[PDB]
Order: sequence, then structure tokens, then C-alpha cells
Amino acid sequence: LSFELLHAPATVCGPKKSTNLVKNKCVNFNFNGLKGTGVLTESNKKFLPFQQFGRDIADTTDAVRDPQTLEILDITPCSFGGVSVITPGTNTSNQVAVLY
Amino acid sequence: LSFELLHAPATVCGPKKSTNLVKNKCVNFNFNGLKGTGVLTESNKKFLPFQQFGRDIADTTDAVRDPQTLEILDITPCSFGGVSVITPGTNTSNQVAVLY
Amino acid sequence: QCVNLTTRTQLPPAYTNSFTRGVYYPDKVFRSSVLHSTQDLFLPFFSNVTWFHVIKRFDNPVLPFNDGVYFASIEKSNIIRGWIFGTTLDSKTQSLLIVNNATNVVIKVCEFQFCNDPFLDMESEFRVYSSANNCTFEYVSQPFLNFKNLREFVFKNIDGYFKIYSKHTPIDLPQGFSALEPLVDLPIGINITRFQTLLALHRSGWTAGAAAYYVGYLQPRTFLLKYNENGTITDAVDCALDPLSETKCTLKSFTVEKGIYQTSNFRVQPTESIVRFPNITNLCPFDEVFNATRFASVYAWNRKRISNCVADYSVLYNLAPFFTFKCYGVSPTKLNDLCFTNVYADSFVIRGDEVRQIAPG
Amino acid sequence: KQLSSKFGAISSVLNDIFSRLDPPEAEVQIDRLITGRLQSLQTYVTQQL
Ligand SMILES: *[C@@H]1O[C@H](CO)[C@@H](O)[C@H](O)[C@H]1NC(C)=O
Ligand SMILES: *[C@@H]1O[C@H](CO)[C@@H](O)[C@H](O)[C@H]1NC(C)=O
Ligand SMILES: *[C@@H]1O[C@H](CO)[C@@H](O)[C@H](O)[C@H]1NC(C)=O
Ligand SMILES: *[C@@H]1O[C@H](CO)[C@@H](O)[C@H](O)[C@H]1NC(C)=O
Ligand SMILES: *[C@@H]1O[C@H](CO)[C@@H](O)[C@H](O)[C@H]1NC(C)=O
Ligand SMILES: *[C@@H]1O[C@H](CO)[C@@H](O)[C@H](O)[C@H]1NC(C)=O
Ligand SMILES: *[C@@H]1O[C@H](CO)[C@@H](O)[C@H](O)[C@H]1NC(C)=O
Repeated sequence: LSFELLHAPATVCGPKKSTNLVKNKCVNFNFNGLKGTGVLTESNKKFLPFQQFGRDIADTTDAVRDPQTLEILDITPCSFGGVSVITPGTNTSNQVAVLY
Repeated sequence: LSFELLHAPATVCGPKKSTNLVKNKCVNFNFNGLKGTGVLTESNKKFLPFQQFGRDIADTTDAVRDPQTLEILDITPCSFGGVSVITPGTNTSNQVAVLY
Repeated sequence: QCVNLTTRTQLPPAYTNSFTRGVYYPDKVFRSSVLHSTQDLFLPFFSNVTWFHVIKRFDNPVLPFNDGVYFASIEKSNIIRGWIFGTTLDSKTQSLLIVNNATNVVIKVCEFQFCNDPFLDMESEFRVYSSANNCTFEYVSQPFLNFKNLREFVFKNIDGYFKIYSKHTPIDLPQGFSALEPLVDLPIGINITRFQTLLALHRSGWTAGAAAYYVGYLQPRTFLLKYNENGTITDAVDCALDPLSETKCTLKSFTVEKGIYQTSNFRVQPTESIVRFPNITNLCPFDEVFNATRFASVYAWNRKRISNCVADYSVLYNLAPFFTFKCYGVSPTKLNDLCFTNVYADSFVIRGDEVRQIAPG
Repeated sequence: KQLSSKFGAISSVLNDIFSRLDPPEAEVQIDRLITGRLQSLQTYVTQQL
């Protein structure tokens, strides 16, 4: 068996769910054999009919075309960041602060 | 006579422990699988009975207890280090000095 | 011989805290005046644990656990005697049994037949099992033993090793720190998914004294432990409990200086799948190249393009009706999860001498 | 842009390697990708210093 895998719009998937779009939920997914994790929101991009998936500067997927629905379903525009802790010395007190 | 290979934790093994010990010399000892070189020296520290081998800041076996004898031996490396040569120019003379 | 209990009074279990309990030596490494952080099954601080009280209250619960049960109990007059460990607590599977009479402890694992309500009863009555059929293990060690004594026990099962951590101190859980040193390691190498607590009754029908024990859950996390100059554990730090101990674990020091510090990052964990590709109206006819009435030769094979369908790879990977299945450039475990456009199936017959040649290069 | 570098691996996407390769070779490819990214980040850190 020779797989033309992730070089064209794929059609052979065993299990699927075909869940509708949902906002503010940066969670995992799997689009045509490509896995990601992010929210699924709208966009104002006018995609040409032949175009299927877009790519950014970093060659990371940021757009997709869903068959039988023909919608955007943007790829991983979800929030992320780091957490910082601010506290004085242990000899004075032990109170802490949480900063994002 | 029949045996079983790869089916349970193994306890039946042949004698590979070199049948003798070393004091006041750095040798390549093999303490139940781990290989290290150092002088077996008596330690004044107190070791709890469950402890088998200790570790230094370098996460290396600097302390160990004998698998049979309850005595504890410290691992100290023998004489090692860089050596430098102090010499004048070759046009003047050829006398050299050794320094560790 | 087992006797059922009828006088039990119904009462839901209570919950207590785990302020400074559940610490133990992760290994047998001696350290002198250094702070070390390690990954091991450790009980989180300020975690809720189940409290059982025995007085006319009888508490003999059965709960499924994989490994890592922290057993702490305030004890007087040696009410607690034995423990039960196993998978189904019957003769069909091997079960671990701990007993301790007035002379010494006995550690035995066997396919013992366990009744519904096993317990203990001058003590001369021993009614916890009926027969032994498939076992040969035996081990004998020294005996381990108003509230006056506190006993804490930790049982773990990693890589087939049964580690027992015990600590006895004279005295809810008291506010203090006590590192639980390991007691004995048992090389059993079996599975255990159930446990049962055994109690001793006093005859003077039967009377039970005042006793209480705690059951805790062990979780995999990183603890920053301190080893003094004499090797004993003094304090413990949980790297994911509060931001103060997080800063302590990140800086590898028990004291943090005044200022702004960075420890980790905030992320949103996945919860549900929004995979967006409606399924194809037909299935992939994989039997066309497998159950064909005739096959082609190696030099001129038959290529059947299978596309626009839904495949099932359980007959190839999960099930093995064929002699040898192997995948080089794709994962055989996740064959069903992937999505490809088309596959070109080449069917041909090769003698057993040259079947190794079907590989890249 | 260095995230798109293949670094001698089959693909430049991590999940593609995880799902599209058996674990004995998947761990080799993942190790190669992470050590290439570590070398790139070391170069970036040296330039920033
Ligand atoms: C530590 O152990 C040594 C002997 O190994 C002993 O002399 C010393 O008193 C101990 N430290 C303390 C604080 O007791
Ligand atoms: C007590 O345990 C329950 C679960 O058994 C948990 O929901 C609850 O938060 C715990 N109590 C505290 C104070 O953490
Ligand atoms: C305690 O149990 C052991 C287990 O074999 C037994 O040998 C011993 O005789 C028992 N002691 C008493 C006093 O019954
Ligand atoms: C019966 O015992 C033997 C030896 O202890 C063991 O090999 C065998 O698996 C046991 N049978 C069952 C059904 O547990
Ligand atoms: C865990 O116990 C179950 C109970 O039957 C058993 O089937 C399984 O093999 C055990 N796991 C291991 C790794 O032995
Ligand atoms: C595909 O989905 C439909 C429902 O839309 C279902 O009836 C059918 O059994 C599924 N299987 C196929 C044909 O792939
Ligand atoms: C061929 O063999 C497969 C597997 O045993 C079976 O499912 C199928 O019904 C058979 N016949 C055809 C026409 O595929």
C-alpha cells in the first residue's frame, strides 16, 4: 500500500464526528490527517474555490476547507502565555501574587 | 532441566563478583551492575540500613555499602589531574620542569 | 470458615486533611546537605483523604486501586492486625496477604479464597481464608510493632516491586513532619487491583475498641526534598501546590529572594474534538486485493486505486489473519486515525526467499 | 522560519511524525527534530547575547 498522505485533500478516514464550530475553546482536533489544538472561529477571508488550506510564514496551518459545509474553521487562533510569580523574601512573609 | 527466559523477575544467577575485595586502591569495581573507579575508604557517616549506594552533587556513586557485608565504603578517586611543563626557549637551553 | 456480620450500622465515610503526611524516601541514595528534586509517586499536600472510624461502627470497605495507597492510623492496643491485597479476592487469581500475630509478621501471596466479611478475633482464632491451591511463596520477618501511637504505611507496586514504607511515632492528624523510611521490599511481580482492611474483635457477642485509619491516593508529581548532613529528610516541597513552593522548586532553593520570578506557563488543556470532515458515502473494498480469485506476478502486478471511501485497518493491525504485517513509513498502530487521498495497492506473489526484498532501498 | 526546517526528518510537523511513524523510528525522528531546534535556539541565544 502506497499512501499519498498529506499531499492532497484526503478522503479516507475511519472514525469521524463532523462537529460544528465552537468559539473560545482551544482544544485538540484532527483535520484531514493534520492534528492541531485551538479554537474554531470565523474570518473575513474570501477563499477561492480551488483553495483548500492556507499557510502562514512559519508553514503552520492557519486555514482549512471543510467538505459538504464550505466554511473557514480557522486553525489554532487560541490564547496562550506564561505565568509569573511575585513574592517578597521568606524571612519577611509568604504572600504571593499571580501575574499572566 | 528446563528454564524460562523473560517471564518473571530473575533471582537465579551465576556467581560474577570476582571473589575478592580491594582496600586502599582505586579499581574498576562492579557493584551489582554499576561500573566505577575509586578508592574504597572507610566513612565516618551513619548509613540507614535500606540505603545501598549514595550519590554526590555530580549524581555519581561516591558512597556504597557492600551487598553482603554491612560495612559502608566511600568511593574517593585516586591521584588524577592535568600536568604542565615549564621550559625556556629552545635556542637558550633544553632543561624542563614538571608541574602538577 | 467465615462468619457474616449483621450488627453493622450504616454511615457514610468522612473526610480529613493531609497537611504534612505522605512523605517517604524515593530511593536508597545518601545525600549530605543538598536539596534534590525527583519524580515519584508522592501524596500531594493539602489533599482530601477518606477517614474511617471503628467503635458500634464497622468499616471494612473494598475500593479499586492500581498502586500507591497511603495507610495512616492512630492506634492503641493493636486493633489493626492484617491487610488484604489482590485483584478479585478469590481463588482464581493471586492475592497478597499480610498477617501479624503476637510473635512475628508473615508475608504471603497466594490464591486464597476470601469471604465477604473477613476479620480477626488472648487471641487464638484465625478466620480469613479457607484453602490454598496455586501458590508457593513464603516470607517471615521481625514484628513491626486515649491515643498514644500513630502508624503510617505506604504500599507501592512499580516494576513488579512491592515497596513498604513504615514509620511508628508516639503521640485528627497531628501537625508535624515525619519522613517514612522504607521497611521491606517484596519481589512479587503480580497485579493488585483491590484491597480489604482486616480488624480484630475483642471477646469478653463481640466488642470492638476505638480505632481510626486514613486512606490516601498517591499521584505522580515532582517533589523537592531536603537531605540534611546526616541523611534524614527534613522538609518537602510540592512543585505544583502553590506559587511559593513552585518558585522554591524552580529556583532549587528553600528561600526565595524579593523580586519577580518566572516558573512555568499557562496552557488550556484539550477537552473535546471538533474534527471537521463528513464521512464518505461508501467503504473501502480492501477485499478486492485480498480475496481476489487470481493474483498477478511480481514483474507485472495489478494496481487498484482505492480512494473516496472509509477504511478499516483493524483486520490488518489489531487482528492478524495474515502471516506478516509491517509498515515502514507509516505508523501501524494509528493506521485508522490517518487520512490520505488515495492508495495504490500492488498485489503480487513472491516466494519466501525473496519476500524480504519488499522494503525501501 | 526555523520551525519549518525538516532537519533531515521525514516531515517538519511533529504530529505528522507522531501519527505517521512507528514509535521506534518516531522517537528517533522526534529526537532529531528537537536537537535541531535546540541547536537553532542555542545559536539564537548566542546571537542575542
Ligand atoms: C549527626 O551524626 C553524627 C555522627 O554520625 C553525630 O555526632 C551528630 O550529633 C549528628 N547530628 C545531630 C544534629 O545530632
Ligand atoms: C474532599 O474530597 C472531595 C472528593 O472526595 C472533594 O470534592 C472535596 O473538594 C474535598 N474537600 C476539600 C476541602 O478539598
Ligand atoms: C504466629 O503465626 C506464625 C505463622 O506461621 C506461627 O508459626 C506461630 O506459631 C504463631 N504464633 C502463635 C503464638 O500462635
Ligand atoms: C496452578 O499452580 C501452578 C503452580 O503454582 C501455576 O503454574 C498455575 O498457573 C496455577 N493455575 C491457575 C489456574 O492459577
Ligand atoms: C492486571 O490485572 C489483570 C486482572 O486479571 C490482568 O488481566 C492483567 O494482566 C494485569 N496486568 C499486568 C501488567 O499483569
Ligand atoms: C456515514 O455517515 C452516515 C450519516 O451521515 C451514516 O448513515 C453512514 O452509516 C456512515 N458510514 C459511511 C457510509 O461512511
Ligand atoms: C473474502 O475474504 C474476506 C476475509 O475472510 C471475507 O470477509 C469476504 O467475505 C470474502 N469474500 C469476498 C468476495 O470478499
